[PDB]
Amino acid sequence: MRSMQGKVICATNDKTVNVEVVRLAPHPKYKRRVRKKKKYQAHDPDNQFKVGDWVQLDKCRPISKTKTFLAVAPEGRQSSATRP
Amino acid sequence: PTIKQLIRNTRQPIRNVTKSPALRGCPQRRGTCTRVYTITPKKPNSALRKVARVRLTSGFEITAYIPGIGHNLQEHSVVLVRGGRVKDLPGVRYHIVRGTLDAVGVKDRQQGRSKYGVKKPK
Amino acid sequence: MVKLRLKRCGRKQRAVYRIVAIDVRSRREGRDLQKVGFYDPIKSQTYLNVPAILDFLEKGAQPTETVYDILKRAEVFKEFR
Amino acid sequence: SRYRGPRFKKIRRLGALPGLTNKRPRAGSDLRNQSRSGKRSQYRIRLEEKQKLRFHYGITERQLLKYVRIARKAKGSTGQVLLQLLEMRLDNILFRLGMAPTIPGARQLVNHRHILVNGRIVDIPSYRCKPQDTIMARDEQKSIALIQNSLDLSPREELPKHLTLNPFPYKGLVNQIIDSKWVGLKINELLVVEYYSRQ
Amino acid sequence: GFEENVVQVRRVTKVVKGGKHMRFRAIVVVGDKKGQVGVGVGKAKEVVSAVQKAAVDARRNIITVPMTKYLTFPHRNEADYGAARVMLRPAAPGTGVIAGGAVRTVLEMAGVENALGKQLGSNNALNNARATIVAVQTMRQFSDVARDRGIPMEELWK
Amino acid sequence: KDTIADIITCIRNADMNRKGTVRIVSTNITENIVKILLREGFIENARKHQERNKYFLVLTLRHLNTFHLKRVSRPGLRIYSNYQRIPRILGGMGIAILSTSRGIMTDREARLEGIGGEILCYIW
RNA sequence: GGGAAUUUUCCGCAAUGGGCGAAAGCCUGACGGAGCAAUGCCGCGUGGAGGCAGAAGGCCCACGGGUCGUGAACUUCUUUUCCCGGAGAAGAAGCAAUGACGGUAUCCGGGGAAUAAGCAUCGGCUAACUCUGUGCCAGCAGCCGCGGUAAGACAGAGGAUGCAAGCGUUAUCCGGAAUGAUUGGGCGUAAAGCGUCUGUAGGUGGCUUUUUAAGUCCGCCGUCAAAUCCCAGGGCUCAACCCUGG
Ligand SMILES: [Mg+2]
Ligand SMILES: [Mg+2]
Ligand SMILES: [Mg+2]
Ligand SMILES: [Mg+2]
Ligand SMILES: [Mg+2]
Ligand SMILES: [Mg+2]
Ligand SMILES: [Mg+2]
Ligand SMILES: [Mg+2]
Ligand SMILES: [Mg+2]
Ligand SMILES: [Mg+2]
Ligand SMILES: [Mg+2]
Ligand SMILES: [Mg+2]
Ligand SMILES: [Mg+2]
Ligand SMILES: [Mg+2]
Ligand SMILES: [Mg+2]
Ligand SMILES: [Mg+2]
Ligand SMILES: [Mg+2]
Ligand SMILES: [Mg+2]
Ligand SMILES: [Mg+2]
Ligand SMILES: [Mg+2]
Repeated sequence: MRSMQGKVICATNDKTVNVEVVRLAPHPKYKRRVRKKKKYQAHDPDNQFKVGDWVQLDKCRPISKTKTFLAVAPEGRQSSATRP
Repeated sequence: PTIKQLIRNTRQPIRNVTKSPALRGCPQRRGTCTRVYTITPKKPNSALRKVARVRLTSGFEITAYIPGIGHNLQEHSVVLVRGGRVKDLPGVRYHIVRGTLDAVGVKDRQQGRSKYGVKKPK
Repeated sequence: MVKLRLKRCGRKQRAVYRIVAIDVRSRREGRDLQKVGFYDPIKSQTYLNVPAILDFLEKGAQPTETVYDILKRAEVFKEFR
Repeated sequence: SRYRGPRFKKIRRLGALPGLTNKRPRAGSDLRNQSRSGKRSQYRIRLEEKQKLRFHYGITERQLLKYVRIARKAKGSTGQVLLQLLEMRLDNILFRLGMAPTIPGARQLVNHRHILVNGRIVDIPSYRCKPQDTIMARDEQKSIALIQNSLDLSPREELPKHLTLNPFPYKGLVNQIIDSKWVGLKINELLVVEYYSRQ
Repeated sequence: GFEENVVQVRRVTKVVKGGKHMRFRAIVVVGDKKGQVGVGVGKAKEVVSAVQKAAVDARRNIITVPMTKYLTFPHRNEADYGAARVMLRPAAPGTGVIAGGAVRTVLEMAGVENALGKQLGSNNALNNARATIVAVQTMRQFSDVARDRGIPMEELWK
Repeated sequence: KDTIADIITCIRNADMNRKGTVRIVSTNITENIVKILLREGFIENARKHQERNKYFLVLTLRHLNTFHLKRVSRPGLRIYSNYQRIPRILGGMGIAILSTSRGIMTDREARLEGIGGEILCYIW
């Protein structure tokens, strides 16, 4: 709700991981919810993330040019592996 | 059509077809006349209608119409042009103002006196 | 610096002011953040809500010459200190 | 900003206007011209209904069209609310009381500072008088004579319920808001609204 | 027995050998101002006889219009008649009758004094006027809904 | 594809041909929709059966008016509404079937309940 | 100078606000005022009442008359406005004094209808008509189109209509225009289905029971300045306009 989730594609760089964020919002003229995409750059000093993982972002003071976020784990998920 | 096609901006408006490009949006515009003459109108009508080839200060060479009865204009005269087109004369899309820099009011005219720049009798 | 002065808004040759707290370097018709009174010389009427005015004066707001006189006729200074 | 012209010239063609003058036309001039006119268009019928308001009250289209906006803003019976604004005009109230023989004659009395309202002079014929408002003349014998001459030199028409008269001051008083059926002119208000539908 | 008004008059031609037979086409609308609306078309060589035929053809088909206590429509409704679509809605009291020429007369002669309408299709008075009749026949009062639905009128107002 | 888009039409086409039976499909959503038309007086009766494990429902239509119908919220364009913009079809002659968090109800029942939702189809 | 076209080489720091100074005070072409312009909006005038009968005059006529026309003349009444002569502020907050505007607004007295209406249109859309002159000529016109010897469409005259200190022309934007049709259009023949098929991205997606609550709905909090718009109330003689509250 507050922060933005995203997929962590292109995690090749050192101490950094490119992240793809997705959101839906209604079109102002026609009122249809369109899936828009926007990328960001975050940092994981432990390098605990790799491509294929699910990651959450947080605001922080700027680390470099265009890298102004911090990668954290997700809060609310629905794994629920094999519940009755 | 499909709403996905609408998001492609399939629809656009139509642009203006303004009928006085020479004025550049202004209501009137000054210009010197180059060659006064007459011309035969379209086939059904028949007359020798008066016109004037004008060089406006906005960078456009055009021709106008001489409304009214009688005129004193000649080459090297300064007139004042307005809009309005004459359908009977193809190509003419402007009128001059009577009662201005050099074009004088129509002689012996009482009705519709403001459209020709003529003093009221007293 | 914050200051308590009054701006003009009305008709020509009919002055109708309102008291307001705004920055000094801002112009006369500057962006307001709290309107704390109303005044005119002709009718001589005044609302002059006191709870808002004392909030600024505690924080270093300096009234002008006439606003000092307006507050002087009121008993706000005695309760201010 | 005023008619200043002949009135029978319009009364032959327009209709009846007790507000302008109680006099009547003389001649049904010619059967020829009636044959020339003949029928009428729907726009003309809506037009002629509007012109009756221009004479019975002495009002301009700009001054009238403003009142149309106030009626449209007012909820319910925009045609009725229009007459509520015209009948409450000071120029009509001083006339319907009988203090003048003609509404133009009453408009002159208001303009030359002869009437006061609630103890204050009013120099506006278009002044809207509210309910419970007193209307008195001035102390000069000239002012008192003009109203006194109007109430004495001819018979008096029956007044409405929303107007009174105290003959000791020769004054009046507005009681409440008018009803649309107490207008002093046979009107079809709906046609007027149909005329201003474009504007 | 009541009045009528001519909505339109138009000349139609013929291409006989010798020349052309210019005869008139009269459209007449009939209304008592208290329901009883009728639309008819007539045609004749003369103007007067064409109006008379249209009057009989209009009186040949008369229909009442549902109205409310304030002389308005119970509700909005649309209709189509060929390439002629006509729109109608109720209105507030004192609003007046406002609509196109062909639509004003048939409503003005009906009795409704406060309504509004617009025609979205062809400008033909005949095709537009008939569309109004198709629009009004398909409207009803609240009471007709209650009897055909088994619910009282007050319960529907909620 | 949208089931309810087909439900509104099978009832419409039956009135154009002027038939009594419909043989409409049964689902968790349609059983709530049909239940509103019974109480509201648009349909005389409903009845359930089966031929396979699947289920169906059989309606009973009434014998110059027409049973108008219209869908509003489509898969390609969903439409929601708040409380203040709940429609009022024809001043009350019609009704709107909309889904709230507490199931589906009539717009009038939503006016009292105080909760808007997803309008799905209007009726008049 | 350019351009169709947009202002006094003014008065004052009295008020408001700003800078310096302990203070007195200094500066302030910001600001407050005046002047020019019908540029726009609003408001009031350019007279009210009566005027029997008859006459001059303009236009028209079937030559009897009709219209301009209660209009005018005439008789009384009134003076916004106009002229003359006096009185005369608020705005100033601060004991008193401190006013650019300003002898300004405003009030009293005298005189006297005396100082004040024009512009467009009258073929259909579109409210409003005849006559003379002209003869596809001169000319009108937004569209359809009028005029070639009886022109309701040109010009003149009378009359009428619609506006009114404004009236019309031109230019620019929206509306009408559902004529880019989410609301609200269409593609057999009127403009519009790729020559056809397979399929990537993308869009949408059968039924049943649970999970979560992103979207969606409800209740509270903060915020989207003021002014403007909307409702109410009040103050300028009313209105425009100004102010208070929501
Ligand atoms: Mg670094
Ligand atoms: Mg005016
Ligand atoms: Mg249309
Ligand atoms: Mg589904
Ligand atoms: Mg100063
Ligand atoms: Mg100072
Ligand atoms: Mg200096
Ligand atoms: Mg001018
Ligand atoms: Mg007179
Ligand atoms: Mg006409
Ligand atoms: Mg002309
Ligand atoms: Mg002739
Ligand atoms: Mg002419
Ligand atoms: Mg459009
Ligand atoms: Mg569409
Ligand atoms: Mg089309
Ligand atoms: Mg073809
Ligand atoms: Mg084709
Ligand atoms: Mg495929
Ligand atoms: Mg605001």
